[PDB]
Amino acid sequence: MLDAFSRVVVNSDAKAAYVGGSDLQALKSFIADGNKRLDAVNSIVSNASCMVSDAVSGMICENPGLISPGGNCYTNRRMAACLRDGEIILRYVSYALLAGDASVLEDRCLNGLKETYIALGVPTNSSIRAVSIMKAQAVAFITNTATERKMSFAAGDCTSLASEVASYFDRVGAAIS
Amino acid sequence: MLDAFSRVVVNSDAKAAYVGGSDLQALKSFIADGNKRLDAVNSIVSNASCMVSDAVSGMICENPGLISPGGNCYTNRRMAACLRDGEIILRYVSYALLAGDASVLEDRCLNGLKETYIALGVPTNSSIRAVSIMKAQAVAFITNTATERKMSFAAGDCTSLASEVASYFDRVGAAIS
Amino acid sequence: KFLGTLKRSKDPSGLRLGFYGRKADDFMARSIAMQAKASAAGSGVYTTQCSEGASKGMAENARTASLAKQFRQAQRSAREMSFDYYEGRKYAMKAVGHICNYEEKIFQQYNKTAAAYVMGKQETLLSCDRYAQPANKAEEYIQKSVQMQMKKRSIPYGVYTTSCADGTVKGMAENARVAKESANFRARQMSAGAKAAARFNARRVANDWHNNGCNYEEKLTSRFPAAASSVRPTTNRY
Amino acid sequence: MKSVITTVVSAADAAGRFPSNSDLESIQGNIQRSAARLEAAEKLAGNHEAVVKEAGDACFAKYAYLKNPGEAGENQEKINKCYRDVDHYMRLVNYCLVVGGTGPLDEWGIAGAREVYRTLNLPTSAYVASIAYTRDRLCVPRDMSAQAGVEFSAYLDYLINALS
Amino acid sequence: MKSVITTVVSAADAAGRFPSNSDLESIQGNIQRSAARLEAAEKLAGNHEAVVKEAGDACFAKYAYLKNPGEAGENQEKINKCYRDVDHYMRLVNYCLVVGGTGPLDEWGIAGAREVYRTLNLPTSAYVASIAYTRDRLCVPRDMSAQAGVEFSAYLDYLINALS
Amino acid sequence: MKSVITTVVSAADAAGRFPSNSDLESIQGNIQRSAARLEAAEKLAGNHEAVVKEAGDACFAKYAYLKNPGEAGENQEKINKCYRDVDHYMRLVNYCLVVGGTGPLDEWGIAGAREVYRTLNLPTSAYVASIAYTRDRLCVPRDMSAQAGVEFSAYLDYLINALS
Amino acid sequence: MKSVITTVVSAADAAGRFPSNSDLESIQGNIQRSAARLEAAEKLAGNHEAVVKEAGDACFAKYAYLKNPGEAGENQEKINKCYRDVDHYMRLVNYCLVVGGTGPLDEWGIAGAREVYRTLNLPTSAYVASIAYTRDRLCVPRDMSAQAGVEFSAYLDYLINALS
Ligand SMILES: C=CC1=C(C)[C@@H](Cc2[nH]c(/C=C3N=C(/C=C4\NC(=O)[C@H](C)[C@H]4CC)C(C)=C\3CCC(=O)O)c(CCC(=O)O)c2C)NC1=O
Ligand SMILES: C=CC1=C(C)[C@@H](Cc2[nH]c(/C=C3N=C(/C=C4\NC(=O)[C@H](C)[C@H]4CC)C(C)=C\3CCC(=O)O)c(CCC(=O)O)c2C)NC1=O
Ligand SMILES: C=CC1=C(C)[C@@H](Cc2[nH]c(/C=C3N=C(/C=C4\NC(=O)[C@H](C)[C@H]4CC)C(C)=C\3CCC(=O)O)c(CCC(=O)O)c2C)NC1=O
Ligand SMILES: C=CC1=C(C)[C@@H](Cc2[nH]c(/C=C3N=C(/C=C4\NC(=O)[C@H](C)[C@H]4CC)C(C)=C\3CCC(=O)O)c(CCC(=O)O)c2C)NC1=O
Ligand SMILES: C=CC1=C(C)[C@@H](Cc2[nH]c(/C=C3N=C(/C=C4\NC(=O)[C@H](C)[C@H]4CC)C(C)=C\3CCC(=O)O)c(CCC(=O)O)c2C)NC1=O
Ligand SMILES: C=CC1=C(C)[C@@H](Cc2[nH]c(/C=C3N=C(/C=C4\NC(=O)[C@H](C)[C@H]4CC)C(C)=C\3CCC(=O)O)c(CCC(=O)O)c2C)NC1=O
Ligand SMILES: C=CC1=C(C)[C@@H](Cc2[nH]c(/C=C3N=C(/C=C4\NC(=O)[C@H](C)[C@H]4CC)C(C)=C\3CCC(=O)O)c(CCC(=O)O)c2C)NC1=O
Ligand SMILES: C=CC1=C(C)[C@@H](Cc2[nH]c(/C=C3N=C(/C=C4\NC(=O)[C@H](C)[C@H]4CC)C(C)=C\3CCC(=O)O)c(CCC(=O)O)c2C)NC1=O
Ligand SMILES: C=CC1=C(C)[C@@H](Cc2[nH]c(/C=C3N=C(/C=C4\NC(=O)[C@H](C)[C@H]4CC)C(C)=C\3CCC(=O)O)c(CCC(=O)O)c2C)NC1=O
Ligand SMILES: C=CC1=C(C)[C@@H](Cc2[nH]c(/C=C3N=C(/C=C4\NC(=O)[C@H](C)[C@H]4CC)C(C)=C\3CCC(=O)O)c(CCC(=O)O)c2C)NC1=O
Ligand SMILES: C=CC1=C(C)[C@@H](Cc2[nH]c(/C=C3N=C(/C=C4\NC(=O)[C@H](C)[C@H]4CC)C(C)=C\3CCC(=O)O)c(CCC(=O)O)c2C)NC1=O
Ligand SMILES: C=CC1=C(C)[C@@H](Cc2[nH]c(/C=C3N=C(/C=C4\NC(=O)[C@H](C)[C@H]4CC)C(C)=C\3CCC(=O)O)c(CCC(=O)O)c2C)NC1=O
Ligand SMILES: C=CC1=C(C)[C@@H](Cc2[nH]c(/C=C3N=C(/C=C4\NC(=O)[C@H](C)[C@H]4CC)C(C)=C\3CCC(=O)O)c(CCC(=O)O)c2C)NC1=O
Ligand SMILES: CCC1=C(C)[C@@H](CC2=N/C(=C\c3[nH]c(C[C@@H]4NC(=O)C(C)=C4CC)c(C)c3CCC(=O)O)C(CCC(=O)O)=C2C)NC1=O
Repeated sequence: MLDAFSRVVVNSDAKAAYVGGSDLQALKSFIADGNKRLDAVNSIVSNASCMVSDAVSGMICENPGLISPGGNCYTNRRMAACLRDGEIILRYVSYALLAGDASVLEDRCLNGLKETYIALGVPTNSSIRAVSIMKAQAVAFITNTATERKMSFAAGDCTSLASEVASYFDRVGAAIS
Repeated sequence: MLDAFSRVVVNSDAKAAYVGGSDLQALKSFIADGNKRLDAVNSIVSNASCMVSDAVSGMICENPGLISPGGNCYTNRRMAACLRDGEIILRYVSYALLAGDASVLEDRCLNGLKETYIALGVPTNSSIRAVSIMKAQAVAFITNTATERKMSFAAGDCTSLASEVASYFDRVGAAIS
Repeated sequence: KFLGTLKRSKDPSGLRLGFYGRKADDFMARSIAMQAKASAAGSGVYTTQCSEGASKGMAENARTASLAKQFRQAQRSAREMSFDYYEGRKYAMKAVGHICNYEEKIFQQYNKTAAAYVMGKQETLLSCDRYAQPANKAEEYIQKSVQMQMKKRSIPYGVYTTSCADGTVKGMAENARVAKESANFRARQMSAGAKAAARFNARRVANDWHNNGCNYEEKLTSRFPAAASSVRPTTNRY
Repeated sequence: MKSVITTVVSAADAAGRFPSNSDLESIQGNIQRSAARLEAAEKLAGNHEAVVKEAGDACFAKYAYLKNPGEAGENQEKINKCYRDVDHYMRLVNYCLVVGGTGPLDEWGIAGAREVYRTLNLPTSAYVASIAYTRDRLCVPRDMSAQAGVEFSAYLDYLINALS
Repeated sequence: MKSVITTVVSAADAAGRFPSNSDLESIQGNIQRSAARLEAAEKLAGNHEAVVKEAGDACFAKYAYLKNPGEAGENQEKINKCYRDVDHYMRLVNYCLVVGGTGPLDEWGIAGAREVYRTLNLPTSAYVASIAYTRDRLCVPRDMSAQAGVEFSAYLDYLINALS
Repeated sequence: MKSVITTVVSAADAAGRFPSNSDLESIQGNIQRSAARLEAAEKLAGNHEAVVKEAGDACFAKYAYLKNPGEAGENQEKINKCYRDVDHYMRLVNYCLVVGGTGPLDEWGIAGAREVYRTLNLPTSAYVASIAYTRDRLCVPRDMSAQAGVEFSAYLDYLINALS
Repeated sequence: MKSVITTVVSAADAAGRFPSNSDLESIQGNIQRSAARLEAAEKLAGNHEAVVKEAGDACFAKYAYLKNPGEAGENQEKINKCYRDVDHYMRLVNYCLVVGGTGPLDEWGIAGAREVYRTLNLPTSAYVASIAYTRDRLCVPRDMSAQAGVEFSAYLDYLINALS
């Protein structure tokens, strides 16, 4: 809904002053690794199905209290609902990733959300466990640091790109809490 | 709704065979003058307001039978309705222009349209007169061949680009007829 | 059969049933709409229910935007046109609940009567999204989820399809936005008499029309009726 | 806010789809236009005030009737309010000049242009005649070349297009 | 049909806005990828049949149970119907490989994958195991480089993503 | 069409109620104003052309810039199109002056005033400055008294109100 | 509440329009009526009880079966509840007689007449036969003339119209 270009421009309306020639040089540093970001986020959609398949299986294995009756992921409809509530996180954080800007979160998903989860009795610790899985899924996937997934990209640094996505799931775990 | 890249790909599904290395070379000929097309269609949106202002004034001056009572553009609401029915043509043909492909016409405007115009008693000859104004507006505007409008672009040929847009208003005058 | 009057390729809509029945159908649908408009204004006042506009332009731009939307129904493919006739029969039988042997065989002979009936019945039975007022912050979220789900009919696999074309000038874009929250403000505006009954009207509408079962999720509707009102699962392609 | 990313990620949003290799290719054109499309910002970061004061009196030259009574720009304080009004205009042009869209225009420049010149009797003809006079001041001499100078025109022109 | 132009002009359509300098920048990335994103079409315009017959028996190697009775691929005619079924798959991959989207996939490949393998008992696991075996056959030797070879992967992978 | 009867019988219509002694009392005020509210029609049935030609050049007097190039009323044929444009305005004022509403205005005068002066660059300020100069020409000398002269003002003024 | 003003300002409300010279002319007919339409209030401000006790026993005269067992008006306390029930009716008639509508009727008289005589077995035929007998008691002798006496009829008659 808002991006990294116009992230500074609402701040530039906040002074009611002209944009410089200097303040937009941060956009150049953002802009040189744009092809790096596109070498990254394709790997974010590389095995996103395997990512979430990994995520809820790796969340349920330390906590099979949800498979107990009354546990939130006992019912297979509740399990698919858990998959549905999970896959939009993979949507929304990567919308913010290609934005270079965390704007799609707070207007599409974060508001009214933990209120529903306490209205539905959804255990929040299971969701922060699942999203913390994702935070290390993503930085492993943007690199070639996976067990069998070798998404070979043009060599060099994506720690800028890793710090970008690590600056995204934190707000996810924060707003659901 | 469909573009010049996928214009050949529905035909390539029509054989159920693989796309070649040769059949997509027409896309290269389409592709070298892409920056020409963008040096063109900005001039299509150069004075599009003056274009339609020119269009209905230059249509009403040989036929002020619409300014007669009962004439279709006598009432100022009917005149603004004529402007509204006109400006979407400038929208739709340039959607097809940047498409390089006439697909946005037949699904958004052309169907059910002359049926409304005979349902509303709209004179079709006035509309083909207005759209034939546009057909020579556009080729004059993509070149520097205007009276005061000198949209200076990078020099050379746009007769490929002129034959593109001339291959667009013809279907407009055809489908409203 | 060379040069036959009948043509193999053209475009029927289905449901044609002869020329004289087309003047029949729209007029039955017209007086059904007048019967619906005789309810919320239905004592003598014109409540903020109907709310044609809000300003200078918002009067007469809502005219041509609605006429545009009526045109977008006309220029559809025979696939979705046939499909719309097909769902219209099965939804119009789910309107009064009773199989009125005359008034069922209207709505399976007829469709814009049926469509107009479903719409006008959803307007007087204030079960709609433009009359929802979610108090809970949890309710607004799930309302949003249902809204996003609806777009899947409009956007089947990734493109917007002219079914939310919403007005076609530079101006016609911006007027729909202000006409939205003009009426969306009027959802919380009317009275305590109405709009407490809307919470029960969606409780009359969503629980039985579209979801016969799903009791664990039907208890969501009885939990959150404002989200259950904005579900809008009649396929108006909107 | 109307950047290319605001289009394409909201496209996949209202799709509900994955951010696949549909949306990836959108940004790199804006990235390559960081060599061109935002280089027309510094030329009026050198000329902030030095273009609106020579456009506004030109508007007052073609419209000398403004300084009469019964008008908008009657006395000098309305002339100052003219000179800040066009300042806001090409200010927002220089704003949209670095975003990848006309988001600052489409929220703050031309959206809501309906009654602010209708009820306040301001001629939008005078506004576009002021800002079109700013347009022919683009040339490869003393600006940079038409790789970058043309995006200024490409952003003031939509201001003409929805003002006029 | 899911090209970038099908996104952006329908965006301005359902906007009702002018085709301004919002939608203009969308096409030139696809135009620059005409050097890259559609150059992976000729490598299986040389290998039409020569990849599906070596993927399908590999699927039959990891799934030898298919040739039993009570299965789908029991006898050789169902093996031919297997060999045309995956042919349709990477056929449509080579289709979406030249459009700027997955429009041929999103109308004809993976839309309606719900009951065609559910009622017909076809394992979609076997389909993705066949077509993932086609994926590691991408290499800079004897293809062109990863400027162009990667879009093949980028189009078969969404077929995995909605098949599996 | 905005007469008092168009209000009250459509009120009972959208009520669906009987035309009871709610709607009966509405008409007799218009009936008693047939002594007053439509007697201001004959004063410009004597002065058809003799008021718009003295208002329009007064508009051209306060706005002499109109006759410049780059304007609307540049040459004399646009001056004739001015002189018929205001003729249409107080024509419709004399129309609504005999209906019991502003129905001819609300369908034909001010509805759709949005782009007809926006795209055609016509100053609605100049229109209301022309027609407000017609307003102070109401006086009990050489018209009839303020029993009937005031409804002229009461109908041109809404034309100001939605034009300006 | 169904006065002429409740119609016309809600008309401009649901219009969202300005309160122009559409709605102005509506009130003066009710104002001119104040000489006629509410002058039929004092004639039963002199005869409060003196008309319902002579109408109700007339209803009991044409319907003598009411005083049987198995009926509504069996004994004298149901006769008192009859005599207050019609009192409420022409009470509300005298109410709507001063409002410019049947608002007190349309909220309190005849709205919700569906089951209150259906489940309680009250004959609405007996109600309209009681109150129609009140109708022919209008005459220019000992009332005021038919300038004012007729609005009584014009307000009891809609009570017949939705009761019967
Ligand atoms: C509690 C139960 C439990 C599990 C179900 C598994 C699941 C699991 N995997 C990883 C860890 C990871 N998971 C992935 C994701 C994937 N790796 C791939 O090879 C596929 C492409 C893709 C889908 C499976 C990646 C890339 C890593 C980091 C490095 C790696 O292991 O590959 C993590 C830690 C989160 C992280 O570091 O990102 C967890 C919890 N482990 C567990 O402890
Ligand atoms: C729209 C589709 C699209 C793509 C798929 C990419 C494709 C792509 N990636 C890179 C280029 C790159 N990509 C990466 C990213 C990585 N390298 C690694 O070793 C890690 C595995 C990973 C971290 C995420 C790096 C480090 C470069 C080189 C850029 C540089 O070093 O400055 C380049 C070179 C141009 C440049 O970076 O300036 C291109 C064209 N770009 C696109 O426009
Ligand atoms: C009958 C009464 C009458 C008029 C009102 C004018 C209007 C007018 N102009 C043109 C002709 C044209 N009109 C335009 C449009 C424009 N040219 C510009 O310089 C502006 C940017 C833009 C808005 C005015 C263009 C580009 C041409 C062709 C070449 C030219 O004259 O510029 C045409 C012929 C149609 C055509 O060739 O396209 C007409 C009828 N001429 C008349 O005979
Ligand atoms: C929704 C998308 C859309 C279209 C596909 C076109 C087509 C179209 N035209 C009209 C309706 C019209 N279109 C015109 C226009 C003209 N009549 C003429 O004789 C001239 C040739 C021409 C002007 C130059 C007129 C005069 C009306 C009827 C308005 C009226 O008479 O009140 C309508 C009905 C309501 C509406 O305006 O939307 C539609 C759908 N216009 C649109 O808005
Ligand atoms: C997205 C924004 C965008 C633009 C505004 C243009 C800007 C632009 N135009 C041209 C380039 C050009 N543009 C034109 C077009 C014309 N020349 C004329 O003399 C006529 C006036 C007009 C006919 C319509 C021609 C002929 C070229 C040179 C290309 C060539 O000759 O092959 C080029 C050179 C690159 C190339 O063409 O290969 C560029 C960057 N491109 C963009 O990407
Ligand atoms: C030309 C025919 C035609 C119709 C009658 C209506 C359909 C219709 N029926 C009702 C009204 C009703 N409709 C029914 C339904 C039925 N009654 C029965 O006893 C049957 C079992 C079943 C089919 C006739 C009932 C019981 C009511 C009264 C209660 C209610 O309002 O629902 C209403 C609301 C208005 C009202 O309350 O009267 C409407 C619009 N539309 C049409 O086009
Ligand atoms: C007394 C009866 C009565 C009605 C039924 C409504 C009917 C109605 N709806 C709308 C206008 C609207 N009405 C709806 C309502 C709906 N759209 C749908 O697809 C659903 C079926 C339904 C509720 C979810 C919506 C969403 C709009 C705005 C966009 C549109 O016209 O579709 C308008 C235009 C004026 C406005 O409301 O802004 C009118 C008259 N008004 C009435 O006076
Ligand atoms: C509309 C957009 C949208 C969201 C913002 C999220 C949020 C969200 N979750 C649920 C609803 C839910 N979300 C979950 C998911 C979980 N519960 C847990 O304990 C785990 C942490 C996690 C799975 C890993 C469950 C189990 C339900 C309730 C389903 C049920 O119990 O039947 C709902 C109600 C209906 C719906 O599913 O839409 C919404 C809006 N999901 C969405 O669809
Ligand atoms: C906020 C309120 C709210 C609800 C009440 C439910 C209602 C609901 N569930 C589904 C979604 C579904 N609905 C069903 C239908 C049913 N499932 C069953 O267990 C029963 C057999 C039957 C009960 C009605 C199925 C099987 C699905 C999953 C597949 C599908 O999307 O159709 C859909 C279609 C849209 C979608 O989710 O994809 C709707 C409207 N969802 C909501 O968001
Ligand atoms: C954020 C973006 C932004 C803008 C686009 C402008 C828009 C704008 N202009 C004015 C206000 C004004 N603007 C003008 C300017 C002119 N009048 C004319 O007739 C000439 C055409 C032109 C001088 C050449 C004048 C004279 C006023 C004061 C008149 C008035 O509004 O009362 C005001 C209200 C303040 C006031 O009333 O004084 C606003 C919001 N301001 C902004 O903050
Ligand atoms: C346009 C795109 C397009 C496609 C994607 C395919 C999809 C497709 N496959 C089959 C049909 C089939 N597809 C297979 C293939 C297999 N079964 C398996 O269990 C294995 C996983 C795999 C072989 C390796 C078989 C064996 C049939 C015939 C079985 C059947 O459908 O009755 C059919 C119906 C025809 C038939 O019934 O024979 C269709 C439409 N065909 C198309 O035209
Ligand atoms: C039924 C009601 C009715 C009206 C209200 C008017 C409204 C109206 N005016 C004009 C048209 C016009 N109106 C004017 C008048 C003026 N321009 C100015 O700048 C001054 C303020 C003013 C003179 C004092 C002019 C000069 C034109 C022609 C300019 C143009 O529209 O191209 C037109 C289109 C005809 C044309 O283009 O020439 C219409 C419908 N006409 C009607 O039929
Ligand atoms: C504000 C407006 C207002 C009204 C219109 C009346 C309407 C009205 N009548 C009755 C109640 C009654 N009304 C009658 C009157 C009659 N029964 C008949 O069969 C005859 C036709 C008629 C006598 C001539 C009787 C006998 C009862 C009591 C019977 C009952 O309702 O149980 C009641 C309930 C009180 C009760 O049950 O006793 C009400 C609300 N009262 C009001 O307050
Ligand atoms: C088919 C696309 C279309 C419409 C819908 C209407 C929309 C509409 N209603 C109006 C104005 C309006 N609104 C109402 C009340 C309104 N009328 C009712 O029957 C009910 C139930 C109402 C509550 C909202 C009345 C009585 C009028 C005046 C007569 C009229 O125009 O209908 C006005 C203009 C303001 C004016 O007339 O002064 C418009 C544009 N017009 C269109 O072009």
